[PDB]
Amino acid sequence: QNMLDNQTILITGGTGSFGKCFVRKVLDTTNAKKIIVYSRDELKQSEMAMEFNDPRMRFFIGDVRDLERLNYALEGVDICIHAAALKHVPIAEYNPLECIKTNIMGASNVINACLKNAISQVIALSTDKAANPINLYGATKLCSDKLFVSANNFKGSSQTQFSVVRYGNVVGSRGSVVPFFKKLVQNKASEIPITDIRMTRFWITLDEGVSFVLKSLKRMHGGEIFVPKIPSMKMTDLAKALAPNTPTKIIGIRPGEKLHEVMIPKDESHLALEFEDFFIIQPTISFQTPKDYTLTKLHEKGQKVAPDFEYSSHNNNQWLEPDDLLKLL
Amino acid sequence: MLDNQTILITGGTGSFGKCFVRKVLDTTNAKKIIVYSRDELKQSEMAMEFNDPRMRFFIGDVRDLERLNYALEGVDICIHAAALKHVPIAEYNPLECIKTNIMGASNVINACLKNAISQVIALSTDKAANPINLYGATKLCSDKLFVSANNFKGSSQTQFSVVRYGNVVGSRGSVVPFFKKLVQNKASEIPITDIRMTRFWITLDEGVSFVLKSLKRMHGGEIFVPKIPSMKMTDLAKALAPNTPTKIIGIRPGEKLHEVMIPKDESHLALEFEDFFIIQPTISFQTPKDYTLTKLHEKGQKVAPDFEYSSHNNNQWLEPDDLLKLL
Amino acid sequence: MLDNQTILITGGTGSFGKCFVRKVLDTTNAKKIIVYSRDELKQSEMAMEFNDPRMRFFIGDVRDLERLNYALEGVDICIHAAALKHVPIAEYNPLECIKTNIMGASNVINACLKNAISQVIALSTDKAANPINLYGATKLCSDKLFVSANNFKGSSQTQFSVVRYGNVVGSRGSVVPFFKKLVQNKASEIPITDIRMTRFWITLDEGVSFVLKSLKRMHGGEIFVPKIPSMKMTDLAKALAPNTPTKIIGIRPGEKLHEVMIPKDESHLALEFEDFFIIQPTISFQTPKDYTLTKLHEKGQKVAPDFEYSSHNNNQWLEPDDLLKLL
Amino acid sequence: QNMLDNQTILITGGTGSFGKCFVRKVLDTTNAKKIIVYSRDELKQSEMAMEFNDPRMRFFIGDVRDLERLNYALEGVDICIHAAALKHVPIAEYNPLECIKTNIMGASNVINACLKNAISQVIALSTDKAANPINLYGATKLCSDKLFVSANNFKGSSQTQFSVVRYGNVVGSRGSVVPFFKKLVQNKASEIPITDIRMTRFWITLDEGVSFVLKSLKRMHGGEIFVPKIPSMKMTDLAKALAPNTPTKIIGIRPGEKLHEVMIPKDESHLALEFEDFFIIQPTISFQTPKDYTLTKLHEKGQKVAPDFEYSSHNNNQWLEPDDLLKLL
Amino acid sequence: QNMLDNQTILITGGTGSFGKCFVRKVLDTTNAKKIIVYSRDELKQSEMAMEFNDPRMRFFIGDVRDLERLNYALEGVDICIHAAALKHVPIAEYNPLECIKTNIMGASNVINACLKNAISQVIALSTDKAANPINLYGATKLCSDKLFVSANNFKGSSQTQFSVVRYGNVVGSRGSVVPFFKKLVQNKASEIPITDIRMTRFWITLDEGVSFVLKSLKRMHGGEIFVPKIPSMKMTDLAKALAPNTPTKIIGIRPGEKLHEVMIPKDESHLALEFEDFFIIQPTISFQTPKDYTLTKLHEKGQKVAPDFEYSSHNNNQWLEPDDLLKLL
Amino acid sequence: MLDNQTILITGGTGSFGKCFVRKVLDTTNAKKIIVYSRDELKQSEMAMEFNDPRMRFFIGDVRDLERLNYALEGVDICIHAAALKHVPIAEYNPLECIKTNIMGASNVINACLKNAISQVIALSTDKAANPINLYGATKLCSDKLFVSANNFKGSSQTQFSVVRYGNVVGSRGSVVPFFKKLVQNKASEIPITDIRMTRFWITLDEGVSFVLKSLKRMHGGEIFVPKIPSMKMTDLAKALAPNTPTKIIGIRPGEKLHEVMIPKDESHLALEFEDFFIIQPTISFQTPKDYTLTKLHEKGQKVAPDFEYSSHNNNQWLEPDDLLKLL
Ligand SMILES: NC(=O)c1ccc[n+]([C@@H]2O[C@H](COP(=O)([O-])OP(=O)(O)OC[C@H]3O[C@@H](n4cnc5c(N)ncnc54)[C@H](OP(=O)(O)O)[C@@H]3O)[C@@H](O)[C@H]2O)c1
Repeated sequence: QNMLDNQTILITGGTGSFGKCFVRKVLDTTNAKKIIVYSRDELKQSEMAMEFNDPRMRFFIGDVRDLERLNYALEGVDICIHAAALKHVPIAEYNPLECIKTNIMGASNVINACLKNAISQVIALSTDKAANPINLYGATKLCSDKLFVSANNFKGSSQTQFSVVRYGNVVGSRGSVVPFFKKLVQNKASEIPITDIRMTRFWITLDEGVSFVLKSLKRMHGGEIFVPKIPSMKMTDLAKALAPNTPTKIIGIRPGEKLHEVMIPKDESHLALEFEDFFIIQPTISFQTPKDYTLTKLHEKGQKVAPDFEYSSHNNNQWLEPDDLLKLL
Repeated sequence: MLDNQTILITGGTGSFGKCFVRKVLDTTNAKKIIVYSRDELKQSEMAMEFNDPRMRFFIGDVRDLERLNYALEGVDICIHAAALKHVPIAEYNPLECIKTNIMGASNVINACLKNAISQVIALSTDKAANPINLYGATKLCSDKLFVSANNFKGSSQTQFSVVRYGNVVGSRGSVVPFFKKLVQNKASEIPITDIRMTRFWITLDEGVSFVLKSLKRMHGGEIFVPKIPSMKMTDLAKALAPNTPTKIIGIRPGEKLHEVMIPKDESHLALEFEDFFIIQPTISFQTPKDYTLTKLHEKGQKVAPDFEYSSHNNNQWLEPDDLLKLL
Repeated sequence: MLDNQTILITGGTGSFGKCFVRKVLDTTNAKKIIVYSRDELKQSEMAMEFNDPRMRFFIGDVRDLERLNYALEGVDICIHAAALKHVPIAEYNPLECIKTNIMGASNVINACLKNAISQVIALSTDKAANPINLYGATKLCSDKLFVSANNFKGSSQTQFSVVRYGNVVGSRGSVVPFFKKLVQNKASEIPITDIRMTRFWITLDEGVSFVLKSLKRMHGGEIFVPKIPSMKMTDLAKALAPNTPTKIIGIRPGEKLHEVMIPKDESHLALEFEDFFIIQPTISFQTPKDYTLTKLHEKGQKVAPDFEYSSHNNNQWLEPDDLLKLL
Repeated sequence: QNMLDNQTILITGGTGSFGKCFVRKVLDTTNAKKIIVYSRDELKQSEMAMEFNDPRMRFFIGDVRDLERLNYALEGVDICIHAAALKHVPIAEYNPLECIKTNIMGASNVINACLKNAISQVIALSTDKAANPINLYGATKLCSDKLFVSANNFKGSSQTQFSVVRYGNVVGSRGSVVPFFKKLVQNKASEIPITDIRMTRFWITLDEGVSFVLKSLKRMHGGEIFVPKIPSMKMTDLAKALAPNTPTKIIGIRPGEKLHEVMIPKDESHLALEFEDFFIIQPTISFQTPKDYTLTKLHEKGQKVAPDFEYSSHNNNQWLEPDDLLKLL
Repeated sequence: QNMLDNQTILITGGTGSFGKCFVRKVLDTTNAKKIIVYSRDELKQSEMAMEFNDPRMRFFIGDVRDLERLNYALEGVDICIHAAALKHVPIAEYNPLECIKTNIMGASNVINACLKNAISQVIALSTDKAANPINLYGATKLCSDKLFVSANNFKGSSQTQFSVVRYGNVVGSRGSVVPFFKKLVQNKASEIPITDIRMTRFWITLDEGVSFVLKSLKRMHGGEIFVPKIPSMKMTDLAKALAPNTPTKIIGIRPGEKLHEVMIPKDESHLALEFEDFFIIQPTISFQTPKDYTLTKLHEKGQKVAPDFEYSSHNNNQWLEPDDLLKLL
Repeated sequence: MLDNQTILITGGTGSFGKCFVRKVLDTTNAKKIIVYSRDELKQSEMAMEFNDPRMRFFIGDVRDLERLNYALEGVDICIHAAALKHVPIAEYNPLECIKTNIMGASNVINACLKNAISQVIALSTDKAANPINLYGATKLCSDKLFVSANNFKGSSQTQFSVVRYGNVVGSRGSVVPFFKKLVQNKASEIPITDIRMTRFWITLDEGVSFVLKSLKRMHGGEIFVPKIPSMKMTDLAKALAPNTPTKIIGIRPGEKLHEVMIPKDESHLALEFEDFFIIQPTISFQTPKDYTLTKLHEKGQKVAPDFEYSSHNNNQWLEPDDLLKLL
């Protein structure tokens, strides 16, 4: 109970959606000694510092592309949550090397810095877009995930543990559908923009993911890809609940966009382990000091899966009717 | 076409490289063919076996931007075949694969723009479509960089394209070859990872050929995919081993049962031709291109909504006897 | 002037950037306006609010020389407004401010010379005159690099100048704005660091305007300083808060009571004009320039020996009522 | 008494004016175990090695712009005196990036290397030109000073202490006024070069600064800017003492040159602390482990100053008539 | 006896001639805990892994030009054998910077990484071509040798020992004379290619050098250049034994090629120490913690040499008639 | 020749540098002479002693590729004399010597090709022939890089050559000078490392002269070696000290008894001329050159099979009296 007290925590990209929520959640429910925000923008950092005004907060201006900076930033840290990233899919397609340096090289430097300072546990934030990806963004994340899982071999001094938490779309996420679908029904417009008519997506909220990351910390062994069992949803209904009775047009599919987001690839189901509310995709490689992922640090037992499993926002065992959506801003 | 043209090929000492060089020397009027790779052993041996004035050997690494800037001086066409492709080794040495495949792509691109190369073609892999293993992910990033490189318009308009296809028959240290050592060593059985395991098949010479056709029709920005046949590994074993039992083992670190060539989610960007496909860019260039009409004036048509080129839902297959014919 | 010209502005998503872009789109025939900054969030939002074909968004960092070399290809004019300007945060993250403000200046300069840009203007600050805080020191180094860059004469003669002025009224997260939240939140008092605290005032639009005039008259090597009015913070509080007491607090980490625009020690290098000043270079270029006569044929005269443009010994002031008028 | 015995000392730019004098002063008056000279030029190093021929001397060829080199050079060092620099003001104006890489980046690498090797104390040499500067040289030094003072936060392992010692013009300093004013009155020339007629400067000697640095070591807490109370002087008299009865011309003010050098800025007087023979400008930032700069390591008590103080070679409470000057070569 | 058990060994360029042989020799005759192969090519690594299939083998894909990679690769290593190199003389002449980055910079990074991880002993492979060299290859190796010998000064934490083993031509070495002279007499060709008629070379076999390296490990103090007393041979006879009765032509001298390879330079004989079967060329510099190279770690006593000595494949006290050659493939 | 030409010399503040600059200013119509070195002290002093408009001083390090790219803009000829030459100090600081001598060579070369310099001459040393000490080894690598640089043929054909010769009489801090302090300080004896110690001798002015002739005759790829006399150190001591005993000490860290100029193993690549030698490249360039005929139409002949230019088997010697004449 409370396996995070007196710990110093560093979170890259702490000024973002997840970052701000996660930090709030840690200051409010744990006796963590210190929380360090690591990000580049001075504007967002000065405002987040006023927004929080907490003595246990520390802010480091820095780029994850900068190995030397991370080395100093992680000095004394026990836990690192890595959320820094360039996630705008269509912008990543026009600015590929940018997305690559931040997400892939960024992951490398963070891993490097965490080993040098002997951090204890590291959780990297992945995305559903990183499974059987088609867009660059998702490919960088897949590479990112691979680096973090692979980092569990290096048994130098202390044994830093690296795990990955993968989930998708976050409701109302700044710049997402909800925010725009809230400016449509609102600012009179008799036509709701729609890409496809079969378009669906996994949906989870900021707080759910945050809470999920914390629980993942409490049970990780290191090497896991944690996937939460979340409900699917068709964009048609997100345009009915968040849009009473208004017509809809069609602008076709956007760049490197899927119709359905995979969560647990059919090609890797033989590695997945089911649990009551989450999954564990085991390493596709073998470590020197292997672990049994069937028994979390929280004794939660895991079951294997059908050799033809494919967790997708398409064949999910649960959905969310319109009215449910409205039950959240 | 290539007469009086200087061509540089990274990874020139590899399986594709040697076949490509051999084919260029014999069928074009290329003035100079440059091999750019790291091994002095392979290059001296490739120099002895290719004793031709048209060759020139450069020792260099694609991870070295300065070296490439220098090697690409005066080059008209660049074929990028340098890579780390061993999937398992890539899972264990992930950063090495990333440095070579992704940063290497970026450097090659940089050096080509600076030296004002006319055309560039990077070799992709079917493992880059909806990838699940690291190697494939790095190639997908590579392909993306190359397609994206076409938004530059400084000195001369450098064109970048990608040629994607799967496993090459007999390929230096692959299934078929080392499999023959099996049915040749009296082996009481043949190793088979799975029964429903299928794969696309193309010969080393066909790929080289396809790369050369792609050069003749490219506008810059395409991912050329050749129409090739699939094949169940069930029959590949019962080809090199007509009479031998199979040791149904398991799946390797990052293998898939079926390799994708053109994803369903990208189908809409596809265009069918008689012999191949073109997956259109996902981005809009400062200057539009009409990929429905090649430089060879070939017309291509869109594909059905939920189309997909997989090694399992393919209509062209290669049975036992059909194999031998190659090697 | 700017018709059919390509303009690139670093830090294009900032307060100055957006105003400058808006002003360029509306008043010139610029063919293409390029925003170069790091945040995808701000750029996508700035793209939605500026839905114009003349725009182009590049994700990049000024600390990245390779990225700039690429972004500046084909650019005619470069406005450098990228920076880390939060003084306190600069005192705590000194190396970050140095990397962005100084190394960033050096890279921008390098990329401009290589791409043969015609004119470049970097935004300085009054905190760079006789500086006492790190941020200001980095800008002074920046300004020096830019002025010095004019000794190059390779391909095309690239001109580098500097535009220096102080605090911008209402500026995203500054005194005035957040101060209104005060007199708006019934606050029983207004935070005042000191009583004799004065500062120069200029509007976001005036600065943008001044930058554009500077482009029209620059020879390359000047530090253009606009004639703007000072203002006691005593009256700024008694403007947004006609009836509210002041919480006379203390001085922030690296604040000064009065900001200098033109130092006394540099007075001799100054030249007065009707609307502004030009602080002449401190070095002699391979090719002399006569800064007493702009490209707009405006004549400027020297100033008195021990002259000095301070926010305290200024003859132009902005009283309470005078403020509101802006925001 | 003698809080420097058995210590290994490294001094960057040890082949310079201060360097050579400081090294002499340390070999002669302390039982320091070893003194390492860190600089680039082989000529000056081979000659300094013959000039000293001391077994406790070590010479490392290296550039302060080279982080890897410093890392190895500082291995085993207890104290680092940082005197390497590009100080020629007019040359720094024509070669700005050069001055920036050596003085600013140089300071960074030295700080980095000192932390990695867990040095105990570090003293950086500043200049009066770094206060309310106008020339690039002075701006780089101001940046340099800022980095060294800011380095006292990092409480990793050991607590390396970083302080700055700032003073100005050194009499007869190679290439200074004295050396030229000694070639004038000498090599017949009926005209002494003069910039301004109100020109003044703070004056101190090599030995005084050196001794001042050593004493600063004995009392520093880390984070201080030590300023010695030194006498001012008008260039007119330096042209009378060092020049009997000879006329004088005027070549105006040189590049980025001041008429008067500030030592303690009016804008920062509220941070200064007076002592019997020196001042302490406290950090403009707050550290995690704050110190009371009113009581040196040598118990010397400090007094605050008038909120309108401005220590300048203009309003100094002491000057140096011609005859005094002659009392020194 | 067996001063190598339970040790973790890393060998750069382990996929080469020496590498493969050395690894075989270590797995077969020592209780070394682990052997790490460090090299770039995935092809040669996957095949060497099948060729050995030993659990005590580890393979790291990496470049010696990459300092960060070596740092991680040497983590936990006790002994490093450095055999990675670009040795093709004529290719090094056309690709000089390539040879320089691999051999010289490569040596530096390996030394750097070995110090950071506190390895115990390091042996670098040199060549006879590095003594009084004329070709670039040999010059890089000379530089390489110099770095490794010079690395014995740094007395940071543990005292890593660096020695160099220098010998020349290896019989039948892939791509050497034997392999081609085996394709001549073989594949009918009435003319054997010959450069000069006085051409001679030192000859040793793969196994001899390997064994020599291991024994060098057992007796090194650190700082030595070990040279084995090996037999000379004239290329004329290598063309009689490996070529019964066939004529011979002359293609003159190839690029940067010598007629005779020096082993122990006349200019350095005063540093050499003779032993029953090997020599020791002492450091041309003095270390802080000097050693007596006259008494190996194996008590083997060494004798000085004549101040006019010149060990060359020209004045050797032993040769190898044709028939002897045939006694080896 | 050099009229209206811009010349840049690295290590321009050194013994060779100053003499070379002085000689260029006085005997050519060079439009601009650029000194590129690191010390501000030496450069300001060299500026005061050389108060000439034709000079220009750049502070820079040869280890800095970016700095060189900039300094070499607009340069026609480059003389590379920057180096770390103190043999003992090189043995103790091996990586520093390597960075300056080898990487420095590579950067100078890179910057020259990019800025399209016409001719480049790097100063080598006799310690680079069959070297035994680190300094010499680094120079041999340097020479190799320079000779090899001639295989480039991008924009303009840049020519790279090498000038090699030994110890310079009186040289700032060498044998002769500091030796005079001896016979001047009444010293009861003179330090002599060995009795059979010989060395080549050339004056500072002769070397400079030889470099200028080399520029006039070079094709690019040569190592010019001047015919200079040897000298026993036995007589050099009995010159500055007619009446003084010798303290027969020992050999320094990396000394040789006799310095080689042209190795026996390279003899075959040599060519004799009236006043000098040319050691031909060891590699074949994309475009052959006939080094038997200079640009000054001088004819050179091969040398005897086992020829070798050593300071011991030389036929030209400098006796006691012969020395004084210089210094
Ligand atoms: N050749 C002789 O007869 C001989 C005689 C005496 C001494 N030696 C010395 O002994 C050493 C080994 O010689 P060898 O005969 O075993 O030659 P080899 O068969 O060419 O082995 C060299 C190995 O080094 C690896 N390598 C090359 N560049 C590398 C780099 N940049 N980073 C990491 N690994 C690299 C190569 O593996 P990858 O291609 O997979 O990178 C190659 O397998 C050499 O240093 C040589 O100087 C050789």
